[PDB]
Amino acid sequence: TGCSVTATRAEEWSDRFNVTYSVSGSSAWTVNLALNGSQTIQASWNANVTGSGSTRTVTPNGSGNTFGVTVMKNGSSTTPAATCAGS
Repeated sequence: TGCSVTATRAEEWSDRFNVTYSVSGSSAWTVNLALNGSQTIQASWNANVTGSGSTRTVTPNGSGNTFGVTVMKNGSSTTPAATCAGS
């Protein structure tokens, strides 16, 4: 009944921090990410991240439900908020 997304900080650097988002229940989900400030992703595996504006979005390509993203500090650190939608 309803799905969720967990993001654990895997590697942390003094310039950028990676995150590990994942959803359980189904694989066809829409992981929306709300990057704070002007954060930008420079890497993504098991999922693609795109979308213009201050908000961010993620979509599955056909692999699983566990993917990671590379956020850049750029004067920030708080990870983004993921939300599963489409179940």
